[PDB]
Amino acid sequence: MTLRAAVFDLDGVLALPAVFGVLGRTEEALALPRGLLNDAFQKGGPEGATTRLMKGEITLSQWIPLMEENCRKCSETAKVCLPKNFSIKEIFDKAISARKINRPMLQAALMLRKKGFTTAILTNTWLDDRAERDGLAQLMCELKMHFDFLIESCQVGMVKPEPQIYKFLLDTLKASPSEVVFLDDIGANLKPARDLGMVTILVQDTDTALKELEKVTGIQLLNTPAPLPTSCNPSDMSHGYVTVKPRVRLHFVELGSGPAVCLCHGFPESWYSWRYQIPALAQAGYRVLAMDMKGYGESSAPPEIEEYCMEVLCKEMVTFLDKLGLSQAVFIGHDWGGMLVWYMALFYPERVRAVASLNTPFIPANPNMSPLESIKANPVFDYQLYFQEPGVAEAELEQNLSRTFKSLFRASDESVLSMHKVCEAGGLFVNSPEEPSLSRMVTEEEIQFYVQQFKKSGFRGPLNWYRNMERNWKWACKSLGRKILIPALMVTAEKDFVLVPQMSQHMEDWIPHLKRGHIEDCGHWTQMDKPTEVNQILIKWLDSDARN
Amino acid sequence: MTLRAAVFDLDGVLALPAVFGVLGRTEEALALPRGLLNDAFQKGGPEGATTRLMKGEITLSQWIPLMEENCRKCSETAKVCLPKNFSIKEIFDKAISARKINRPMLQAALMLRKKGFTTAILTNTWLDDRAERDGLAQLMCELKMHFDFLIESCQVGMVKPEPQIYKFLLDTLKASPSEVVFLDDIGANLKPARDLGMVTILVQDTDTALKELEKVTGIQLLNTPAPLPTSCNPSDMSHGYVTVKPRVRLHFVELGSGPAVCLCHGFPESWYSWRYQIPALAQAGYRVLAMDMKGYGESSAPPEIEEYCMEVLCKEMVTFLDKLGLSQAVFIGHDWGGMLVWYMALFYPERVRAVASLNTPFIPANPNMSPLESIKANPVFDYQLYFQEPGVAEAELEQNLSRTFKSLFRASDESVLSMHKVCEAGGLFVNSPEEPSLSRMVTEEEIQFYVQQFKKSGFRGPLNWYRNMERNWKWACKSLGRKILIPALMVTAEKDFVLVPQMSQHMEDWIPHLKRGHIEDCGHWTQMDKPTEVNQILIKWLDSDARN
Ligand SMILES: COc1cc(CC(=O)N2CCC(NC(=O)NCc3ccc(OC(F)(F)F)cc3)CC2)cc(OC)c1
Ligand SMILES: COc1cc(CC(=O)N2CCC(NC(=O)NCc3ccc(OC(F)(F)F)cc3)CC2)cc(OC)c1
Ligand SMILES: [Mg+2]
Ligand SMILES: [Mg+2]
Repeated sequence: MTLRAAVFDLDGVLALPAVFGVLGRTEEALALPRGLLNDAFQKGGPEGATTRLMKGEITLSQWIPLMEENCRKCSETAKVCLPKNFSIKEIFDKAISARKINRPMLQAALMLRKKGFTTAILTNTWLDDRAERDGLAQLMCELKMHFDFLIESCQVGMVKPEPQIYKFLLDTLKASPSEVVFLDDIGANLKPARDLGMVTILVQDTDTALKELEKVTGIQLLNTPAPLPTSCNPSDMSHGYVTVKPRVRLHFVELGSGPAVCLCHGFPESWYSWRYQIPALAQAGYRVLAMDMKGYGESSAPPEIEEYCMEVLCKEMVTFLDKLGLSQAVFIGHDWGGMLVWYMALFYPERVRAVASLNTPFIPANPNMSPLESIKANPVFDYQLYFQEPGVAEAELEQNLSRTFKSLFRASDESVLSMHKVCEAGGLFVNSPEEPSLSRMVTEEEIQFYVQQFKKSGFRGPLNWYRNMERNWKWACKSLGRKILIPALMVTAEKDFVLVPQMSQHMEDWIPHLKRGHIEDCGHWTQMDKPTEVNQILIKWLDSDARN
Repeated sequence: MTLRAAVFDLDGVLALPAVFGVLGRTEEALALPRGLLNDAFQKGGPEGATTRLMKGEITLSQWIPLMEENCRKCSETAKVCLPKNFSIKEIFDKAISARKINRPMLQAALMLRKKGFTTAILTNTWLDDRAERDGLAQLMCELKMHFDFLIESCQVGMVKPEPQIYKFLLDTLKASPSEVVFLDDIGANLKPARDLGMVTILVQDTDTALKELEKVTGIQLLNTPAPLPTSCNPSDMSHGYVTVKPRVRLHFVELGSGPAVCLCHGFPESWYSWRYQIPALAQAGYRVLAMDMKGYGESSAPPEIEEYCMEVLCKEMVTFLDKLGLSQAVFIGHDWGGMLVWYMALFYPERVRAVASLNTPFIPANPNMSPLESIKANPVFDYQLYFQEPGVAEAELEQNLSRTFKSLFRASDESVLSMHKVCEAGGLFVNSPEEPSLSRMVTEEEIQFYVQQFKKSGFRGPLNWYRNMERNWKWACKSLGRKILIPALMVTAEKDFVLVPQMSQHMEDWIPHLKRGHIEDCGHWTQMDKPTEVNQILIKWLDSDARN
């Protein structure tokens, strides 16, 4: 009785404008009799060319000549002449290409699945072997990924509105008719579903159909708050492993095609910290490589400290590119990752297409001051001195992993940590709760992912990033005569109280053509705090500075 | 005393023409005093702009203005006027871009390393932050991969001919001066090496220098037979894992950037069977995904037979693309892989940029004949009936893995197997040696790689590809009304006595625009038999039919 599944037509529902709507305009534009194109499209009914195409018996390219002959046949009976320019191939290329995802509809399908619905796309479609077929493929992938099932007439050999396909749908959904709502823009397609007893919504305009669907499901789908960007399910990702030297292999996650964009997380994070950027960046036309940095996750975590100086970390990233066969990548870092990407740009500009850092400014080494002196001359960096002694901070951070990340991963108005009193107090969590509340930015499940990751190797490796102050300083001094002249983006976050925006104020002295982004009401954990804003800044910058 | 290391200069030795040679012509072309450009380039000596650039103190972009001022200063002392068009940036862009690998030199370095030499590149070079820097990066990667060490003045802060860099070289090589031969096109660079006592060759013309190097090493480097293409070292590859459904994950190897090219091996092979194509295809501008097919290697090998029908195999390849975020890939198959790629093109043309098969023709299902009847009506396919009974062929093939692959992987003039008497004789190796000789196509090490791979899961999974004759037939019949109209390449091999070229003779009936390649004196194992010819055919076809 209570709905438990939602089925969406594609053309005219999830994807607008519908092909019929474009063809309708094509008829007018070309001064053809009203409906002639639709007549030709449907000639023969169940036994005609278009039903054979929709059942997969023939390909779209095979079907164009038949469509052409139907159009001639139709114009002849109508005592009209088709234009000299008449091309079914061009007409459908246009129509197919004009079709965009109906975002309010997709987001309602997503909301329904979030609340426990099985969702499916049921569409009459064709095997597309046009030279331009990649466009449609990209559209289906982007929709496909958000649904439990994609049922295509041409893969199952059945078409709407044949009753057999709705029985196939119901068996695929493992649900009974009255448990399913089906949305289609063609009433003929609803009749058989209605017969079986499933709820049907005839989609004329999206918002009316969404109101009907809100009513029958009891879920608010119209006027919902803005949803977060698509996240990553770890077990659905492609996982990559590259041995950069004996005993040291880098793990990374890969999604998308196009120019390589390597994401480098900070302390104490993971490739998963980019989970909101990976699908967006892949969707925007990039090949994203989200890495578990050295010391983290499934990446090797040797115990020696000097394995984590910036010079060794940067050479390994370079080896990573070599072994993957990438002459270049865009490097996008956050926190310690942002520091690493700056030095990638300073020491290996030929391998860096463009560099972006979130939060972490480029601070040139001061040759007249030991890095220890400078750290001591900033109370907010006091916690770093606490990280110096091997084993001390490891023991506090490894004691209760859930508490560690629940205490760390918090929005600016939820913090339970005072980074400036750490040494004095003898610890990072000294005056922090034993069972902190779950921040709004994270779910218990996301927390548990990080917990599982850091069970592999703990915090030794990740803390070792802090234990090469002098080594990094000596190496960084070698670059004091350089400038960064490749495309470069600095993104500041208003409420990062450690890496404050002001820290970046002098960066243009070393990066003259630096581009900037700013995110308001954003704490240190920028990617999960303001994912939608990050993705907009990053994607805009990529398209203007990293793509050709 | 006996040489054990070889050191190669880059500019003028491994890479031609040298930059000085282009600049020399630029001087003439622009009617400048002879040597003025070289004067400006060198002004200041150890303390001038170019030495700072070569030591990494500044970047190339920072160095252009200084070079410009040196050129003005030089033309002024020479009482000449630089042209109105004068641009150091353009002059060096041209020179850098004109530089190609000196293939006879690289191949001698490769031959030397094959015979046990430690090889290194020692070059004065710069940090390249030009907009065009990707060109140089690609050049270094392609050379880099063939050498034990790349020593760049700008990464080590030392330049030829300073004696310190040759002591750094010697320590990097772990060798003593008289054990090393050093080749450079600038005599000033040889003097310090000679001082230490290492053999030096002044490279004026490549062949003279190669004769000198043949003499001192005792190895023939000039007029050597054609070398095989670059192969793959498994532990140097990026390894990818994609879960396509519960219990089933696909393993693949990834190299290169550009359009995705998925390689699908046959029975009983491995991603490694493409080892000669992967680097070539990556080098040609493609992102290669060499897969361990379902049942093989590090890919899952469920025991049930129907997990290996073509329909399930093809859907999983599609899921593989979805989870990697590729709307399309080029599919290049061999043997059973070639059959799979044809059906990828028949059932998922929108996901297939282009399809190529080696050896395996597209044979449309005969709806009036059970596949068993047709197999029985060809003596050469008799071995397939032997593969039908679960466990029988597994036991013979798994008994001695070394013998299995030494018996299988053989050139046409080395065969020890009679595929037409298999059932009668009761086995594939019945009348074959217990310790077969090593074919010329493979090394003992390559054999052992396959041995290790098939220890993971044995032959059940791979043999199950043969055990869905009826299932595959019923599914293939659904496509009998289709044509393959995407870009398509059929490559035949003259001496494949199972998959004979004649088998493909009718393919144009179903693939009208089919392109063809033919390889003479080539047996069934086409990729390792004629790797150089495969790579030429494939790469030519890719550039004309899969790239935009
Ligand atoms: C290394 O020495 C320096 C570093 C800099 C700047 C710089 O590159 N950094 C990046 C790498 C480090 N980041 C880090 O420790 N982040 C971890 C973290 C942040 C906030 C947290 O708090 C909360 F959870 F969010 F609430 C909790 C944990 C230091 C900053 C400048 C300089 O001199 C001017 C010296
Ligand atoms: C499936 O039924 C069929 C298949 C076809 C053609 C086709 O697609 N094939 C590809 C898949 C199979 N390849 C295979 O078994 N290769 C293994 C192998 C080859 C040579 C060997 O010998 C030596 F080692 F090289 F010496 C040893 C092992 C059968 C051929 C046509 C058809 O009907 C017309 C029916
Ligand atoms: Mg529709
Ligand atoms: Mg030189």
